[PDB]
Amino acid sequence: RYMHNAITRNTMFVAKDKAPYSDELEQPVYLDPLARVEENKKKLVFSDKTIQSSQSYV
Amino acid sequence: GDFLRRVEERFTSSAGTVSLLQNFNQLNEPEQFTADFFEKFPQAGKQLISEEDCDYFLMLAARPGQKPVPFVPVLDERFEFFFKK
Amino acid sequence: IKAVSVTSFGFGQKGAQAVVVHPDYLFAVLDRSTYEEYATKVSARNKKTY
Amino acid sequence: GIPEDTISQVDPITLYVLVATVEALLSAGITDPYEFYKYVHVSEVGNCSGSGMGGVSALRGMFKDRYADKPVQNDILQESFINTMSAWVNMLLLSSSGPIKTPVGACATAVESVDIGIETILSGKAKVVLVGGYDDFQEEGSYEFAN
Amino acid sequence: GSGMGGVSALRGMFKDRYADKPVQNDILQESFINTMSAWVNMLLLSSSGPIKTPVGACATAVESVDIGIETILSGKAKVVLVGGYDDFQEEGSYEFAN
Amino acid sequence: KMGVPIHAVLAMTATATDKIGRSVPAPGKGILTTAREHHGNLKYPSPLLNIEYRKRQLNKRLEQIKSWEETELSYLQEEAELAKEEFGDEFSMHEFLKERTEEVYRESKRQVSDAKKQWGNSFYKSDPRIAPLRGALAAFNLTIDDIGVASFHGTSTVANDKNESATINNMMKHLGRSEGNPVFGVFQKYLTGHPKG
Amino acid sequence: KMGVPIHAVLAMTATATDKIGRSVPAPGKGILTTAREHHGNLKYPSPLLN
Amino acid sequence: RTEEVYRESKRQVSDAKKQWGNSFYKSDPRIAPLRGALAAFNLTIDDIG
Amino acid sequence: HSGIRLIEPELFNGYDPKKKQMIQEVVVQHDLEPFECSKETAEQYKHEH
Amino acid sequence: HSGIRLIEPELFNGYDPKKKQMIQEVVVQHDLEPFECSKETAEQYKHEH
Repeated sequence: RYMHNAITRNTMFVAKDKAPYSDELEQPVYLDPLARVEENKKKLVFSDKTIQSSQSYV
Repeated sequence: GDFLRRVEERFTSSAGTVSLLQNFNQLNEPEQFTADFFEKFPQAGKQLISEEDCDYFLMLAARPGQKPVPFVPVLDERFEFFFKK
Repeated sequence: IKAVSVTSFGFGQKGAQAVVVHPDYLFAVLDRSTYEEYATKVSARNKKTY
Repeated sequence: GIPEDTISQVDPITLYVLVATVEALLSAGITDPYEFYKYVHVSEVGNCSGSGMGGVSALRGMFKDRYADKPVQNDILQESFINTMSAWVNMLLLSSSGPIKTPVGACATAVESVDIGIETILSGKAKVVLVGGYDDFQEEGSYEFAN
Repeated sequence: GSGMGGVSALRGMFKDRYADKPVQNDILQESFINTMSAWVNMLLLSSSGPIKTPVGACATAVESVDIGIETILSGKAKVVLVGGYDDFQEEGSYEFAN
Repeated sequence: KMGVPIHAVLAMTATATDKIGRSVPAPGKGILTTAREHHGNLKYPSPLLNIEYRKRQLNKRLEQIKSWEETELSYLQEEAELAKEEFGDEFSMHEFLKERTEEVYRESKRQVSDAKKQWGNSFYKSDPRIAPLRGALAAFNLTIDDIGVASFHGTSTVANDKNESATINNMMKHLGRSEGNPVFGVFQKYLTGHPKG
Repeated sequence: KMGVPIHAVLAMTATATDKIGRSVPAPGKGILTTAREHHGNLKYPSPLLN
Repeated sequence: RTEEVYRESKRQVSDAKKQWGNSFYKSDPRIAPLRGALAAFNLTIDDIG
Repeated sequence: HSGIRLIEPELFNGYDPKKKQMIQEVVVQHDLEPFECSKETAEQYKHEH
Repeated sequence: HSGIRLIEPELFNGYDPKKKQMIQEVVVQHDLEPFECSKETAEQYKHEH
């Protein structure tokens, strides 16, 4: 699906503009080896509930 | 004595101090003099002869006007020059 | 000094970091005989390199 | 779909590396790069690729062009590099923090990069790593290969 | 491996030949970055261990150490030279200035 | 074994890509990730840091390995007459054993060294609770409080000299340096310059 | 675990430096060393291959 | 500490596996690398196509 | 127009292998005609000649 | 003469930062004086001008 859409609309490569983390989260992700992106609004973004969460070590 | 002059010259640093060898006539019994001397220079008992103090040694061993050395120090083109003279 | 950090930064966001712990803490993992036997060979190599 | 800005700025070979990388990830069934971060930490998506002599179009610019004082982009030297390609890759697609390395085996450079990739992954340093090679043909390179 | 080693030869092949100054014929073999370790093995080691060559232009001598470790611990090699090197020349300085 | 001068012990080394941007010259704090770890709840501290726990584990694994090896040496007797009749009518119980016994030795040696590297060298490689920069030293029973110096990149530029300090401070903070135990900054680039490569 | 297409499995990979010389462009057989092994006596074949 | 036990058991599991199937040859001269690489997959040198 | 073919200059900023450009070090023998230029350009010309 | 100092040109083939050399694209306005040259050099001049 993606390839067909792209090769038709010349958007195979979509340049990223903002990182998955936010500037206020760009460090706290770096220190947690378990904080990983969750998805919302059809976007894969880092949150705060994922950083140093108490449930990612069950 | 001229060799010990280089030894002490080596193992000392910015001293301007007195040499333990003031008169070579002290060497008329070296057996004890050197033995006590190497106390003021302990590491000379463990650091190897340096090259600049080795070629100097050879240059002593063939200085003119001196009785030829009673041994052979090296194997070079001057081998007989140390072997026969 | 126990250990030293070495961080260095490059263009295009290729930075890196090294950490150098003192040699002594290595020698303490190994028994006496090996350390003493290694020391002798080191001494020999030292004179040879000198 | 590369934005016209980047096109106007960077060395042609970077275009090639990007258009390769995107459809490489596609060939991996990856739609957007960030999908990796759902299963792996950000510091574990490296890029162990690198050119043989990439940037020749910019090396020309900084050596033989400026000597002529032709109108030249100011910061060309940041593209004359060889890690500057993987730089653009991470800057535009991955935004990751995994191990960047950059081999140069000019002829046999895309295979040694794979060895680096393996010594990387098996070390646990990274769980995903782009690995490949790239290079551009230009005049000054061809003339000297001829001679 | 270097950061951009060979600048003296890159100059030769780009800005010198364009002037057709008398230039060594095979300069391009030195303009490389692995060509240094090449000469090292050719003149000293004559070995066959793993040659690699990082380019981290500024932070390039540390990443080379990471490569050295991922190499050795892999058992790929038991001894590996690892370091960096680079040369200062004109065309490099002018562009750092700009 | 060669007898060379061990000048140092490279414990840790890593690299990193900083973050999505539009300017190559600007650095970032990607290298911080050498120290990220997990801090949700410490009621049960990771027993893997206690050097004696790992010591007794290594011990009990080594006794297991040596018992395994002494068992396999006994196995090798029967294995000879059970696999020499079927390769050659002659019975080289001398050379066949002097081959396969020493192979047993080597395959025991590898397990020995693997247990050792699993419990002392890289016992942390799969754990989030042990940041790399900690476990690296902790191999030597060292604390993060013992990185004495930090040889800074320090290229006398505006952004570098602040970013480097920022990363060092933050990573020494996350690892829990004892407060008031700062690392010293040495800046050879003042004296030697910046050898761009 | 991601569910991606496994196109291949890189089993082996190595590199090598060929031999002392005076000409960079000439290659050599250094890469051969990925296959060197020991062939003294095979009465007891290495049980580790089975 | 129970789940830590799980992880430290998992590492030993994977280490034994990589010691006996992945890289069982890394320390042996009798197994040339290019052979043992395949032999991990129960392959013969006769199969590099 | 794809694959190994003769090099097409429009892909290489006018690099025409038939007319590879070079500059020749040549010493003038008769002073040229005076031409107008800019201020700092004239200054650089003087300083470098 | 050691450590960070002002750049000494004899270490860099006459690179004098005070007199960094550059070439200026300039269009002639009056034909120069005819000068003698070699055969193939003349041919290249003609082919490239």
